[PDB]
Amino acid sequence: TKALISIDYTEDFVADSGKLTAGAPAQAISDAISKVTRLAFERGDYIFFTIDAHEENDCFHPESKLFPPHNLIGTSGRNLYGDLGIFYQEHGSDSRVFWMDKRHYSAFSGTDLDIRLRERRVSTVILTGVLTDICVLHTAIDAYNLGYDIEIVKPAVASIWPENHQFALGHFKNTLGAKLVDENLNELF
Amino acid sequence: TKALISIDYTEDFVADSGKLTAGAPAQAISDAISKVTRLAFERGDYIFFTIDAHEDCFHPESKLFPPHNLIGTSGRNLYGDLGIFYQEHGSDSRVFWMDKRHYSAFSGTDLDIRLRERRVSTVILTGVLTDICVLHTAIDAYNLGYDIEIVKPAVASIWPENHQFALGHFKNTLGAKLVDENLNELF
Amino acid sequence: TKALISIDYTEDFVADSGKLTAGAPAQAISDAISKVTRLAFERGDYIFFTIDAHEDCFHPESKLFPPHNLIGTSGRNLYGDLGIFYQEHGSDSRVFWMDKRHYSAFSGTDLDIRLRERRVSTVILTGVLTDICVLHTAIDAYNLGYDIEIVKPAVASIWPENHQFALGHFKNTLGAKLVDENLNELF
Amino acid sequence: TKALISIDYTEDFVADSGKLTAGAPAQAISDAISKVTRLAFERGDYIFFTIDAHEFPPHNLITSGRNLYGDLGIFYQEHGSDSRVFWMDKRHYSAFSGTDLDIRLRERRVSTVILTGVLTDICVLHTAIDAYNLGYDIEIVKPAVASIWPENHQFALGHFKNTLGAKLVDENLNELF
Ligand SMILES: [Zn+2]
Ligand SMILES: [Zn+2]
Ligand SMILES: [Zn+2]
Ligand SMILES: [Zn+2]
Repeated sequence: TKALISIDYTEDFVADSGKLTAGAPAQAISDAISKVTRLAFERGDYIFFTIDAHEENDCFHPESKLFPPHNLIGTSGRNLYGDLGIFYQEHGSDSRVFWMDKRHYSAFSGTDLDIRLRERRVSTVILTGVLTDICVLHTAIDAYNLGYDIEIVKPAVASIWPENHQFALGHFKNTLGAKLVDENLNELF
Repeated sequence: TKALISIDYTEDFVADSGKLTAGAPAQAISDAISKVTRLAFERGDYIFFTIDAHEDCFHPESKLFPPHNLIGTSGRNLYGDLGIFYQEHGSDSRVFWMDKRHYSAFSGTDLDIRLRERRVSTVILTGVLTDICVLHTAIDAYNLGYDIEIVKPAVASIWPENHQFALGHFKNTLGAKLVDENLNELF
Repeated sequence: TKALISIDYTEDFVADSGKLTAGAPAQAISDAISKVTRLAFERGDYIFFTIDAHEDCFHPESKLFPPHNLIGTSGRNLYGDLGIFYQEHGSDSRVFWMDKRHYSAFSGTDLDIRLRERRVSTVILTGVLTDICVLHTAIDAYNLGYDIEIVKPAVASIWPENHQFALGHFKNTLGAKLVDENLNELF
Repeated sequence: TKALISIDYTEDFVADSGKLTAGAPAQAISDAISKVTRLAFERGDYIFFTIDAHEFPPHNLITSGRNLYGDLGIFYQEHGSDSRVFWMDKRHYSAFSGTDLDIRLRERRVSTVILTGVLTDICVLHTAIDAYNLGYDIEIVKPAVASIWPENHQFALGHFKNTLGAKLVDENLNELF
């Protein structure tokens, strides 16, 4: 079957007061991302929450010299934003729903995502979350190299910069040969 | 720099009433494994506890082995003075706890990433079982280009003949260095 | 449809005048290995010849083994009817030749990618040596989530003790299916 | 030490008459790409030519579309057989995917890769992202990378610097500010 990957939709990346917030454009996808996730779950798909995980003063982390402290373990910054957070409280204990700490941008890097997907004979990944040109993009490239078919939920990905969101969407379609879908998981043309 | 990998030295694998215990041969290495780990830590080495983690019906081990090392259960606790060591130094930045689901410590973990961050060129392997989790970890380290040290008195298997195969494989095929509890090369 | 992996069955590993010969036990599987390969090809399976290739100061085997399987030599040619099979059907789209530098057929190759392109879920392993290149390949396949079949009469080791450790490992640890030269499960 | 990666700078990618041609902007980096590659080689760096191999319209078939463009082809004629110079066939955009690039770099204990070639937002980007995930320091030779569209070239350069923490350098391997 299929797997939906929910990438970094947390307080720190989304909320107005978030430590490394993408701001309004990330907040704007809240309805669509929660909708498509509940739909995927209802359709029997596996759901993988792949969430940035930082410790305070990790001098070996490549991001430590680029970005201010964010998504710290045990803080409110790692909480899922909007109805997605309600969904996790309701269905997080379900065997088809996973929470996965990550340290790189890509959901595959240093995680057991690929292993879990192959156990389940998953051939298609559906990507949602933030940021379109960073974590979503890295995850998409890693999925491409690992031979997965790729679906991108257009109204359920967001970037801080609209120009970067556009580059990423074009890259998904023209380079990765991915399928762009809406919040109802129907193909867009 | 160097990293010591502590593989699956839990109650469920070592203790008498353990759900998938290796028994006496595993218990026999308790003194040596805690000594070598405390020494590695004192030498400024990074310490990685890589521990079997179970919940799931898609696991390959479900059709082979009985339930063991379940998340949250006391079966996942570290055996002997090694458990005491983790209580003391677990909070230190050089010591890590790492859940794994395959035999190899590298498979589906961020072990390689963490080692590369620290520019580690040599891994020091300890734990159980010599011919399973230790062997799988050693082969993955070999393919990832790490130099390998095996602490002979701090690895154990259920079957002595399998322990012997594994030791010979490490030396002759992987070009690993066999060392003692004092981290001195064995000849 | 499945994939058969043919590991290192060359002159230098097998032939009496080979640079690193396994001797009689490797020569003994010559009939079974070419029969099972032809059977796999006939039923539509993909065939992957994964062959050791030496040219290099930074190679890990340089300090452990004498020069063998050198590029452009007769030593890299497939032994027996297996060499005849590649002469006949090497140009077929389902038959592949890939050079490897580690023991495992997966390490630094595009084997996983090629298998995933074809939606292969099961690999069938043949060749030499059972406790080295075959074992490393099997462990990599296991970690990559493949079902594994081992053709018992078409794998060989230098020592019978090592051959038996490896077979046991495949069956008891990896959950692999042991099959005969007709690709039927052995009991 | 360091390794320079030379990505897909062939006739099909660069030349006027080649398939899937990038045209003028790709031709424009010819002087810089050969200059920086020679400098890296003279410094003792390892040189990896990672070249797409085929068997999008048909391009880079295993044919004349795989010869290295310009003075870089002359460099390879002079030093291609040196133990520090490699020719690597690839089937994905990334130079790491399905190759032994990571293995060869680890054997030599390389900590830093220097990326050159085409296209900045495709093969170069995919290679850089893989290098990041494999824990390498990254250098991008700005005047020795190119793409078809300037906006794509600028996105990729911004991504390297701001997201991956790459060092942007010039043709003399000096950091740019
Ligand atoms: Zn972060
Ligand atoms: Zn287990
Ligand atoms: Zn060899
Ligand atoms: Zn191409």
